Amino acid sequence: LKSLSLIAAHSHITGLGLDENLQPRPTSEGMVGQLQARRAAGVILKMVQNGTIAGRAVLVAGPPSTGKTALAMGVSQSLGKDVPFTAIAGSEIFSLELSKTEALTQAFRKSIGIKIKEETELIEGEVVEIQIDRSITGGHKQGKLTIKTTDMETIYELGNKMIDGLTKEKVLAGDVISIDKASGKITKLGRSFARSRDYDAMGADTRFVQCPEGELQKRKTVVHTVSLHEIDVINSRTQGFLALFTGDTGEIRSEVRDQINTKVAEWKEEGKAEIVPGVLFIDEVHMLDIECFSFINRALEDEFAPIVMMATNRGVSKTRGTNYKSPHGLPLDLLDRSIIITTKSYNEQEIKTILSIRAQEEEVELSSDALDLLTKTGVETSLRYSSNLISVAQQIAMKRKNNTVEVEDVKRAYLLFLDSARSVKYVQENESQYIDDQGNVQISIAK
Amino acid sequence: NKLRETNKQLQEEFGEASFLNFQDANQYFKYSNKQKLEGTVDMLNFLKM
Amino acid sequence: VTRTAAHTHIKGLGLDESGVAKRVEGGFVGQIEAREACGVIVDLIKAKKMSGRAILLAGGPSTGKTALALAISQELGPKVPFCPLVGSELYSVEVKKTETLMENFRRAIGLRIKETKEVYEGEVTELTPEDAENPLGGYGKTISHVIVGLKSAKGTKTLRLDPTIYESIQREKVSIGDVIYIEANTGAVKRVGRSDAYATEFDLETEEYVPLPKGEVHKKKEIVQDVTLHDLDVANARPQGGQDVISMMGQLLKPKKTEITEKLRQEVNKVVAKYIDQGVAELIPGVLFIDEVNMLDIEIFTYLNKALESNIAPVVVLASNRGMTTVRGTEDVISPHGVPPDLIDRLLIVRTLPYDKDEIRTIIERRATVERLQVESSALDLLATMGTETSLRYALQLLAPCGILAQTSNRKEIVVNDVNEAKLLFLDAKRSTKILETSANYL
Amino acid sequence: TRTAAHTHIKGLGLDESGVAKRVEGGFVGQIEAREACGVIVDLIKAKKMSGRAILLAGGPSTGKTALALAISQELGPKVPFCPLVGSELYSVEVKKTETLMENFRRAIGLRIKETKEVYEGEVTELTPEDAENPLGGYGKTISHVIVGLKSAKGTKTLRLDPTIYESIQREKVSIGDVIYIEANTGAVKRVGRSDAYATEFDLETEEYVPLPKGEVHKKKEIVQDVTLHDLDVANARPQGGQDVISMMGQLLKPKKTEITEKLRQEVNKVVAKYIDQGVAELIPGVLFIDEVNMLDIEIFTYLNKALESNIAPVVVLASNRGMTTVRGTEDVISPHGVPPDLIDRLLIVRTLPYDKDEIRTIIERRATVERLQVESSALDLLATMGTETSLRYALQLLAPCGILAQTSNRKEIVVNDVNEAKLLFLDAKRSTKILETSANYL
Ligand SMILES: Nc1ncnc2c1ncn2[C@@H]1O[C@H](COP(=O)(O)OP(=O)(O)O)[C@@H](O)[C@H]1O
Ligand SMILES: Nc1ncnc2c1ncn2[C@@H]1O[C@H](COP(=O)(O)OP(=O)(O)O)[C@@H](O)[C@H]1O
Ligand SMILES: Nc1ncnc2c1ncn2[C@@H]1O[C@H](COP(=O)(O)OP(=O)(O)O)[C@@H](O)[C@H]1O
Ligand SMILES: [Mg+2]
Ligand SMILES: [Mg+2]
Ligand SMILES: [Mg+2]
Repeated sequence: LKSLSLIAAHSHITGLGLDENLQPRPTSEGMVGQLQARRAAGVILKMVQNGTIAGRAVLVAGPPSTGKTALAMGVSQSLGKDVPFTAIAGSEIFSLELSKTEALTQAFRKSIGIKIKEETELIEGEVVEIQIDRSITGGHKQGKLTIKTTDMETIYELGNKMIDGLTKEKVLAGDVISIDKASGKITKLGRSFARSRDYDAMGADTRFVQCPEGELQKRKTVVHTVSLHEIDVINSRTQGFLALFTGDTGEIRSEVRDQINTKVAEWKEEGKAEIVPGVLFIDEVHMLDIECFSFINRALEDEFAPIVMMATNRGVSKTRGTNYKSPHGLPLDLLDRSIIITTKSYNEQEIKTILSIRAQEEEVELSSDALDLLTKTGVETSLRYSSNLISVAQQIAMKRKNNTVEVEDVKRAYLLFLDSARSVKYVQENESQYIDDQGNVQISIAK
Repeated sequence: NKLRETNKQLQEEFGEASFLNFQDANQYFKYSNKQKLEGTVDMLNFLKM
Repeated sequence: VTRTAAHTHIKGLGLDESGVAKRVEGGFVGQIEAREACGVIVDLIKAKKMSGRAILLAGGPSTGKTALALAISQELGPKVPFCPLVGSELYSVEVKKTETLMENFRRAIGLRIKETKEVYEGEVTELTPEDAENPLGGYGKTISHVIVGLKSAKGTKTLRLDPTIYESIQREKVSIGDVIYIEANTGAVKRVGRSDAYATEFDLETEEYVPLPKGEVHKKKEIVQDVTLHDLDVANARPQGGQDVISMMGQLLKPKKTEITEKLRQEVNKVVAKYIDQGVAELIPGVLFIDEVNMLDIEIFTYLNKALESNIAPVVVLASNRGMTTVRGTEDVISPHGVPPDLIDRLLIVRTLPYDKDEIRTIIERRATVERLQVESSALDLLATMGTETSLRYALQLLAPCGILAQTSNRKEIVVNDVNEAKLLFLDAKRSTKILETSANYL
Repeated sequence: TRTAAHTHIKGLGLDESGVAKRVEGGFVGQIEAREACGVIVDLIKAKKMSGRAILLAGGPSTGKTALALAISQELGPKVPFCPLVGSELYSVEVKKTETLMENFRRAIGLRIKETKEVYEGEVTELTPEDAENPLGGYGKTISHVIVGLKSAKGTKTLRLDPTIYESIQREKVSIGDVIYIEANTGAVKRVGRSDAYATEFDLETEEYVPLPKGEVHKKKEIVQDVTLHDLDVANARPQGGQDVISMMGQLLKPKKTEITEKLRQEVNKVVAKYIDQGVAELIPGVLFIDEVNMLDIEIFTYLNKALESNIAPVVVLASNRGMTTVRGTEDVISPHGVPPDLIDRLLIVRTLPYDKDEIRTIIERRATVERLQVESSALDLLATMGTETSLRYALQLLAPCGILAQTSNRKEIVVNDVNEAKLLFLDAKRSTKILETSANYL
């Protein structure tokens, strides 16, 4: 709900359709079919939740529009928040500023995450008054200041070094400030509400917050969800957060990676920081360069190797970077250390159920015979085409203003918008009309 | 809350003539009501700001 | 006076309320199917419910793809954001094309923001800090908070001013008796100049002597300004600037463009959702238009295959004019319009149509009216003919030389002799290649 | 407690300069191979020969990387070990030659041992020792400074020459605060106030250190190890806080340039100056480069040039290639893709696949590492399918088998469970077959 509600390609699937025994219901959770694929995906998800072993890869095989991306994103949704999920593309990794090996290093680093906890001891209390004998005795006379809270109030002595500290961040009392118990650093939060009427207009500094409630100093632990890659960036540069936001990582050297791994191990054995299993997904990996393949093969054996998800619809074809072909357009070395999942095209029942759920997601009311003819189009055309057809038919219906989408409505929508087959036929029969590949096209109309 | 009590009391007392320019033009105490109403409204919206 | 560059003749699709396109309307003659489909696309975008859809326009050249795109852009209106784009524009040198195309995708959609601020004006007399009569034992009473009684002729108030706003006051080097303008929130300081009272003090002065603007001291104004999403993106990624030395250095650090991470975008999305729950802002969708797509790299096609999957992807309309063409960046991947089938699976194909002689006559006379140039019937017939056999573009290009030849003959109308002389002095592609066939040295 | 198809290797599994045990250190078979490996490890421990290279060749699933990790484990954390791949040599930021040079200098490491006596504890008392100056003067004259120091279960009073006053001025400590003193070089260091003084002030920012453990005077050892590459970077990269060069290091993009050879020769000279004195000592490292086939002819030529250096450590090469065209020249076809010039300059070891009994042992040992047990029937069928399909397909099916057994609540695996495990996932051969049998572009 916190993200955009705009209807994406798959706005109807939320999580995984499996049960506790990993048995998929035929129509559940928003995704239909792929029972074997659903069970395998749930196996992978359960193993990720286990996280006891790593350094494994998984790939899904199927034609376009079969649900590879749908299954991947449903697995990601069922994974839930606070578990680091990284989704990248095989094309964006080709960076003109970053080495592809270095980019893949960050891609692996972002997938794994770490939880770090920290305990704080600070003194919180509204100041009542401050009295320093700076003239009768001068020289840090160790004045007394009274600090109040909604439940308790005490007076605190001020030392010479405390006199110098309070000389900075000057407070005239009537103001809520807090001082760390350990480091003695005082933070000026904001005045009391009684100061709201001192002047009509104040700057951005003055604030009027409530008096702190309870005891004076309190103990609180803070847990942070911080993955490895951002720690690498912040350690690489004096100010690494700006490089994190802007992306100017500067090709972090591997020399600090061993140091950060040792620090992570130290925090793990100390219990300060714990790791969280992560998932990496890459779509359309069939296009990729052989250096990336070799680096993936190398990095898959490292201890810090999250599960890696691949999607590919290519048959036995040539790999980019080499002249020769290979199965799936991918080297057999990757196929050696991988598990492959097969996905198939949906049948007319699955297609009509998908159309119905997509129309429900689009909030587009339909007719039974209209649904039947849309399913006929979807089986003759591709599945992604009938969804767009019904999308356009919704606005054509509201143009007609007669509630549900009509049969003639879908017929006119199909007539107005060409299918891929009709487009290819029109191109072939009018190759003279179009600018051909060779660069020749007939401009004159009269013969 | 503590201000619009007085604001509404003043409006119910002399809100029909103090706010009127003609009555407030020549009246020893009606302008006092007018300016008090203006002042309480000013503090009201300034506190809201 | 009036400048025309192959356009401004069209005022949008101008379809009927039923969606039917009439024969002649808004610089469009005929072409019912494409105009009706474009109106359907307008109905898609105005629905304000769906995202990620896209469509490609196909056909031979000179058929009005640019005309239709400009028509839909015009009918959408300046309030509705639009991002034109050319295929060659994507290929950059600082950052990889993926960042540029995500930047355009964010630039597509916009968001108007409601905001309110406070206005202050008046002349300056006081430059004093807080006296702070009570020492309290911690203060050698003095503060970098100069209390100024804002002397406007209609009101005066003493303000405890921040060190930054007083520093900006010192930047203007104000003295006693000069109008000032300050902000409650930002504290922006601008002075219209010294008052006219001090004008007689100096016989000459670089500082301009100005009267006090009329109005109350404290004034409140509200703005509902519309700002696109990616201006906020770059502002959040890189601070815009400031008058202070620290801000000067900060903007001196990193002014070049780089990638944009999604975490800041999602935080901005969440705070915008909070605003729309508060009603401060309301989102508007966006349209992205790409020119001459056949040249795009296969990597761009693969990335755009997943770009539409994102929920933030707006409607992107596409134009291509190729037949059986291999995809650029590939070797054997050949498909209609040079685009891989995986992309076009989710796309909708719409095809433009050629025109009949009467259509050429109508467009020619519409153009002649556009450049307020009057032509005779015989010259109109000759232009329509030669446009049919040569091209529309050649006739449109030589329309102006015909009028120029008429004018240099002190004639306000184009005659047969005018177009004949223009054809004598200019040659189309066909006779260009005919001449270049019989070339001594590539004449 | 996590692993990635590894950590079952325990060194090389050798004996005291003899023949390695058949199944030792998570190893099966390749007794001659790992005996040659142990010979290599002994050569590395010798730390005498310079610029020696070796390559191991074989097919897939031969365990070359497992052997390389075995060398890394047998070396120990003290000996530096720098893995490398031919893919990362192609660097956008800087040329491949400089990346190779830096990875080369990363393997070698330098160790320094430092000795210094330490006097520490709470300052009980401070007093000067006034005396008479040799030249007559009305002013005072102090000849010594007596400091009373208190540590755990021991206190000490030490005389100090009055030159210690400058150090005490640089430190600003008077009483009740613990200090730090060293015997010969003198000087003072302040660590913090005594912990017993915290109750004096209710609120203060100074953390009060406790009384130091042990006696007042101590003599501890300092051991430090640094790679020569790190020393090169430190001598190259600028450092500062205020000077213009300091934030010229900032507000820009710090890029690694090609380090000048004069800096390298100067740091070698200072390493020599500190190793003959005995402070420093040099231990050679090793650069592990696997999939060297991916490297270009330029890298091979530079390796040929650089293998003769006298700060050249042993380098181990890993590749599964054989008679294959060399990257850079299609006509040149050389064994393992490496040009023969390097091959003559290095040694070569052949690797062979694993037998059915060895695969059975591998499967059972991996199951024990996984802490999941396999019965005889499933073990036998898994060994058979691994022999017929591939090593990795059998190796990686343990996790799905375990999770499927957990779903049925059985701790161990059974015949139908592993049958289902085979059913869900397909190997490379099945993938290829379904590829040719599918006409839907799959
Ligand atoms: N389980 C499912 N339920 C409903 N629709 C699905 C499912 N799987 C795929 N689809 C349809 O497939 C289309 C997206 O195909 P996609 O999976 O992205 O292709 P690819 O497998 O090449 O990534 C969507 O329009 C969606 O409607
Ligand atoms: N049906 C039409 N009605 C009116 N003008 C048209 C039509 N078709 C093309 N044009 C003219 O074509 C010009 C733009 O051509 P353009 O669309 O850029 O060529 P292409 O078809 O190669 O994209 C416009 O100035 C417009 O006047
Ligand atoms: N002697 C051995 N005993 C048990 N397992 C081994 C042995 N040698 C290799 N392996 C296995 O080989 C795997 C490493 O293979 P690797 O070197 O990456 O493949 P390749 O040698 O084909 O490049 C390890 O996971 C390990 O289980
Ligand atoms: Mg997909
Ligand atoms: Mg054109
Ligand atoms: Mg290996």
